[PDB]
Amino acid sequence: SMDLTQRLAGKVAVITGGASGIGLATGRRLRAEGATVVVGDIDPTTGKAAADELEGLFVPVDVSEQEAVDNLFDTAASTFGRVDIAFNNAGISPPEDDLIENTDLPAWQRVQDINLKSVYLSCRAALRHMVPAGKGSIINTASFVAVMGSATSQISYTASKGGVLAMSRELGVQYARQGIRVNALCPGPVNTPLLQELFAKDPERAARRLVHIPLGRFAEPEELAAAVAFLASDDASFITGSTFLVDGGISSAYVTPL
Amino acid sequence: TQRLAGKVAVITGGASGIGLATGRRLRAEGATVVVGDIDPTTGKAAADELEGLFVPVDVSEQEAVDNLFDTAASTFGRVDIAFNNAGISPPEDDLIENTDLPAWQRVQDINLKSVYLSCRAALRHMVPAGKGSIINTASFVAVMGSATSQISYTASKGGVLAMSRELGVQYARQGIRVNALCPGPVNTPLLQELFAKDPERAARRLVHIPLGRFAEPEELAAAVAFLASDDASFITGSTFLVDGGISSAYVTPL
Amino acid sequence: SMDLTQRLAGKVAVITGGASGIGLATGRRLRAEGATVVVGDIDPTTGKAAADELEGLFVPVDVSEQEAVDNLFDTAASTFGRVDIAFNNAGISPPEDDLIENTDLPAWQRVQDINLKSVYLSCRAALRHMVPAGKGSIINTASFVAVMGSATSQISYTASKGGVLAMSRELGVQYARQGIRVNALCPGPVNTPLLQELFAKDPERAARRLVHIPLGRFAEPEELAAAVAFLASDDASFITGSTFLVDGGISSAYVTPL
Amino acid sequence: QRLAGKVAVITGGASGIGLATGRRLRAEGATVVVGDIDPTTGKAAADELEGLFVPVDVSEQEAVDNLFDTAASTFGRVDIAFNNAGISPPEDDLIENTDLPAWQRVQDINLKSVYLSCRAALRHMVPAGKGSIINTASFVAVMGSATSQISYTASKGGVLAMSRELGVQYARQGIRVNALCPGPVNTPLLQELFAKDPERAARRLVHIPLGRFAEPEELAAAVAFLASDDASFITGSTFLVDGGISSAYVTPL
Ligand SMILES: NC(=O)c1ccc[n+]([C@@H]2O[C@H](COP(=O)([O-])OP(=O)(O)OC[C@H]3O[C@@H](n4cnc5c(N)ncnc54)[C@H](O)[C@@H]3O)[C@@H](O)[C@H]2O)c1
Ligand SMILES: NC(=O)c1ccc[n+]([C@@H]2O[C@H](COP(=O)([O-])OP(=O)(O)OC[C@H]3O[C@@H](n4cnc5c(N)ncnc54)[C@H](O)[C@@H]3O)[C@@H](O)[C@H]2O)c1
Ligand SMILES: NC(=O)c1ccc[n+]([C@@H]2O[C@H](COP(=O)([O-])OP(=O)(O)OC[C@H]3O[C@@H](n4cnc5c(N)ncnc54)[C@H](O)[C@@H]3O)[C@@H](O)[C@H]2O)c1
Ligand SMILES: NC(=O)c1ccc[n+]([C@@H]2O[C@H](COP(=O)([O-])OP(=O)(O)OC[C@H]3O[C@@H](n4cnc5c(N)ncnc54)[C@H](O)[C@@H]3O)[C@@H](O)[C@H]2O)c1
Ligand SMILES: [Mg+2]
Ligand SMILES: [Mg+2]
Ligand SMILES: [Mg+2]
Ligand SMILES: [Mg+2]
Ligand SMILES: [Zn+2]
Ligand SMILES: [Zn+2]
Repeated sequence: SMDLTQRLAGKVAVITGGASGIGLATGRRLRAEGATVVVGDIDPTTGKAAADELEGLFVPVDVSEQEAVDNLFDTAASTFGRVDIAFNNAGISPPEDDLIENTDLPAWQRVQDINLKSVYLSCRAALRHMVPAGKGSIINTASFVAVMGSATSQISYTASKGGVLAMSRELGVQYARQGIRVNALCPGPVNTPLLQELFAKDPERAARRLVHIPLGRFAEPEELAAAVAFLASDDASFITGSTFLVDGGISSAYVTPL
Repeated sequence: TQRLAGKVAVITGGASGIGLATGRRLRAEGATVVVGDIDPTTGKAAADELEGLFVPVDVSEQEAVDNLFDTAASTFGRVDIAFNNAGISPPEDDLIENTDLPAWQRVQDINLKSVYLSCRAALRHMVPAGKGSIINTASFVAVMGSATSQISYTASKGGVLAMSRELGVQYARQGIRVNALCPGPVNTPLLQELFAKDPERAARRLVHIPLGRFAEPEELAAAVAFLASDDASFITGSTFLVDGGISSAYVTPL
Repeated sequence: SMDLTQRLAGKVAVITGGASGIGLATGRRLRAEGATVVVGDIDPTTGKAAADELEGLFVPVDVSEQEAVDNLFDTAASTFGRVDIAFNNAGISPPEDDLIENTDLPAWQRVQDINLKSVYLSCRAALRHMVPAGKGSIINTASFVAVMGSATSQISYTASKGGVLAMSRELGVQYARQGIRVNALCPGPVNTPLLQELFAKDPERAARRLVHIPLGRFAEPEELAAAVAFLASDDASFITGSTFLVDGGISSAYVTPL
Repeated sequence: QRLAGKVAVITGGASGIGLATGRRLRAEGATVVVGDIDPTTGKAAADELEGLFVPVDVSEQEAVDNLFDTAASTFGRVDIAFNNAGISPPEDDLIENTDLPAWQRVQDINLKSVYLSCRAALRHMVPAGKGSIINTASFVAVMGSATSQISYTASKGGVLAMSRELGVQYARQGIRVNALCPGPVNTPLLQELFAKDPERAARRLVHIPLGRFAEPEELAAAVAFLASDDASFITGSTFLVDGGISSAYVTPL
């Protein structure tokens, strides 16, 4: 009776950072549930390729720029008449952003611009279309580091995601009687081919992290995709302002199982 | 369709409210539902509607909880999903000043002991299978306190939350996820009528709910289907709040 | 001009489980700040010894019994005039309560009786005195395990402390306009001479726990005593319903420092 | 005597919570360095506390470094840092009505400032092998509101997350880092305003179990606790002093 293949039928979803990682996994999952996907990404090559795969739309965007972000959402609304879903997901974690002791202001500010400012811009743009429409679901990518701190610190990254979480929560409360939901996706660490190789080459480094993850592994991007589809859908109609942790138990755990 | 195709789900308190709505939703995704309930009349009717199995149970008794899961497993071969959901909120459990020991203990027996029994029995079956999803019904009151207190109820749900979290951590490498469903207040035809005849009482609660309304049982059912499924494969030990923004809000929108 | 040796001058404090551990350390600290301490404990030998050291009063009590708990607080109020502070701290962690697979009902229920029912009884009794007096500060001992789960589980203990936390929070909210504050003390693991010897002999068992504690050690009971003195005092006048974590950073930490 | 001899740097120390905290730390024996943007009120606060005023814009790296370097060269060390400077300007409001200059200004003064202040404080505390840092976040880092100041809220969420991480990171170097999260704080201005507009007051107070805003002295008491050895097993804390706000559904009458 319940077919998930039409859960997002006819819904227009904008995804930033959509050409890779959880952004691309999410694009595939929303498309599989019937959504029309607008891929916004800084890379025109991988961006075009993603949109082609999803039978969707590519708009090039630097999410740290107000004009680019407005253009993304405005192009989406002009093309399809509406924006139903916004997955405000673009973010970076560059090597120059590290321990507070060795992280200088250019690194600090660049990460804020691309990770926190971008979410302010993206929410403002999405709301410009969603509010007069009387409906919408916004998912902002924060992180489990918005709730849990680490000795292996990337200090501007951590602050930016804390900012994303608190802003997401407030927006969710603010717009809760205007037909809109806003939620913060807080992923645990996410697996990549590069990490899989690195962890195999350095078991000590891997174990230093895995000992704090009850499930004993990083997330696959498809697992985050499943959560965004849930939040984007009417299955999450009573969920707004959420600290939506998909972290394999990290935030819940003291001593982990063997 | 068929996110839960072939899966066997045991639901306690499955004959009413969230339990019943969840039964319907899991069935719609392909699950076989075993309805465990103290009420044989509504229990049989729910199982008949879901094309499932009704099994009498008193969730406060070890023999009965063990028989519920044993019967589900012997009948269908396995228990994939346990929604340990049965609970009460009797009027004799109220403000701590007026709440006496019989009421205190009855609520602990039915709401907290029951989840220990149900998880112990579910795990007996799930651990050798190497897979399972357990959803325990706590409450948003495990996270938020209220002046309109039912004190044993609140303590029991805090206990459910903490135990759920720990079981989730403990079994995370044995293929079994454990999560605490924490609903906000749930709507009923009765509450809908009461709130209409008494807008002051309604407002006193609704002013703390951003969405401005109680949940529908179907909305909790949607969350349990998510948690029961592989869509939540990286979610365990969760304080899974489905509360319309209650735990997140200071000043609410008009 | 701030002298803490007078912060609780004349205040009457009832401490359950006052003969040992955190309870005893807290008695010393409250007394050092000028309080009159009523030591409620099941053990008359250590109970009397504590009250003698604290220049206070020992009152025998089984905190799992309504009559005994009512007698403890009624005796404190009759003997010293009032109950200003209640530190509802008595609790047990017996070995028969362990992993859920191996934990039978008598152990389950015994821990619920002594750890959770006891806090209901103790709060109900303290409030009988504090409400008419229009003032009071109640501190209930929960645990960091009310917030964080462990694979090394004592399942009834954990449930009991989750129950204590939620009840404390609700009581704190409920009585916030009646001159009373109620807060949950949530200690991390606390050190003992026994534990220090056990960890020295068994570095493996030790590191399995310490790797999740940013401070790198268990708490000393005096550190919890200092938190209770704060919560009992007017220095915590705007703190009620708190999940008051004194846990060396456990609930906050992913990867810990070396 | 709890803070006898300890040197405490307080940004925003010339008014509000910063000033109340200066008085409390002094009353426990601390030496207070008042870092503030206004020299006249700054010197006034320092003179009262028998401390030292250092002029500083906490959004400037060179000025923040000078603040902590001057504290260390004058009194030998920095034992306590209360990184408390922040603003809540009206230009920062609902997200629909908040432009980029307003957004960025609040991030600069509220969040960047805490990164700069922590970097400088830690640089001094690490050699000493001891120190206690208290960063002022807010209860809005934990609870959202429809009456939104969106950059402020974001900045304070950032302050909380960064405080938590630093507290974890430095926990085995004898340093503690904690986030003070105050509820709404009373002022004479607010007090008169809530009298003239009781409907406005009621809209907020119905979410506060204690039924009032905090007095700055109450926050000062919490900072003194965190600054002291009484909080030696507390680090990385979301230290809520919010009258029960983050804990409450239906509030008492
Ligand atoms: N361990 C993790 O990967 C992890 C964990 C938790 C949260 N997150 C967050 O999830 C989001 C994506 O994670 P991911 O693993 O998929 O990373 P990813 O590198 O695989 O994807 C990031 C995408 O964003 C694009 N992008 C980068 N800068 C951009 C800019 N200015 N404008 C527009 N697009 C830009 C990139 O081209 C890239 O396609 C990030 O916000 C990340 O911080 C990641
Ligand atoms: N506002 C809410 O309804 C709300 C909010 C949060 C959490 N919860 C919790 O959700 C769960 C379900 O709530 P609901 O409103 O749907 O309840 P409900 O009263 O509508 O139906 C629950 C079922 O539990 C059955 N039951 C009662 N005692 C039993 C026992 N000893 N053994 C076996 N079955 C028994 C009842 O016969 C009934 O069919 C409960 O645990 C509740 O505490 C409810
Ligand atoms: N690692 C830890 O020690 C730790 C951590 C977090 C929370 N806690 C909790 O802190 C509280 C105190 O812990 P502790 O380590 O200081 O205990 P303790 O064993 O060192 O002291 C025991 C005291 O409690 C008394 N007691 C036991 N049962 C009693 C009963 N029915 N009635 C009256 N008194 C009774 C004992 O006789 C004694 O007076 C407990 O509730 C504990 O669960 C402990
Ligand atoms: N309701 C509240 O007041 C409340 C609640 C929670 C958190 N907070 C936060 O507590 C902290 C202090 O609050 P307050 O009420 O005492 O504010 P306040 O306005 O009374 O004091 C702020 C001080 O900081 C100074 N200052 C401003 N900008 C500066 C700059 N660039 N560089 C150096 N100094 C500067 C000011 O001169 C002033 O003395 C702030 O961070 C605030 O956001 C306030
Ligand atoms: Mg990176
Ligand atoms: Mg009821
Ligand atoms: Mg023990
Ligand atoms: Mg302002
Ligand atoms: Zn850990
Ligand atoms: Zn509220």
